[PDB]
Amino acid sequence: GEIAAIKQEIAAIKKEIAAIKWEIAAIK
Amino acid sequence: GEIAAIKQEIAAIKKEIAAIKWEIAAIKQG
Amino acid sequence: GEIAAIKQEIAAIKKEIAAIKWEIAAIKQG
Amino acid sequence: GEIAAIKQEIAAIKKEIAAIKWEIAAIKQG
Ligand code: NA
Ligand code: NA
Ligand code: NA
Ligand code: NA
Ligand code: NA
Ligand code: NA
Ligand code: NA
Ligand code: NA
Ligand code: NA
Ligand code: NA
Ligand code: NA
Ligand code: NA
Repeated sequence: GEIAAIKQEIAAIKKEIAAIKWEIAAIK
Repeated sequence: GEIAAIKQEIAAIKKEIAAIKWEIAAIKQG
Repeated sequence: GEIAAIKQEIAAIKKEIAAIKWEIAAIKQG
Repeated sequence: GEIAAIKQEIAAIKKEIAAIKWEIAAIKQG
């Protein structure tokens, strides 16, 4: 359960990073 | 613990992401 | 100005959450 | 196994985050 939780939290971060890259593209 | 260490590393990363999103918001307002 | 404001509100909130997660992680090492 | 994989996934993320700060720096001078 502890590892499962961590892998889901890491997965979430990748989506936040992806979004930021698109938002920078918009604003460059 | 290896797990304790990891939770602190995740926390740190989220702080760095938060900071970037502030900088972007600021830039968009001009 | 509208989305600009709301994106700043969101950014501020994520900074607060990051800070809290760090303190929870640390509290566990205590 | 599990931990090795997580630590490498975390390391990778910090690399992507670092790269983004290089772009922000550029934009805040432009
Ligand atoms: Na966990
Ligand atoms: Na967890
Ligand atoms: Na994001
Ligand atoms: Na630019
Ligand atoms: Na986050
Ligand atoms: Na940062
Ligand atoms: Na933002
Ligand atoms: Na969010
Ligand atoms: Na806080
Ligand atoms: Na804190
Ligand atoms: Na990764
Ligand atoms: Na990147």
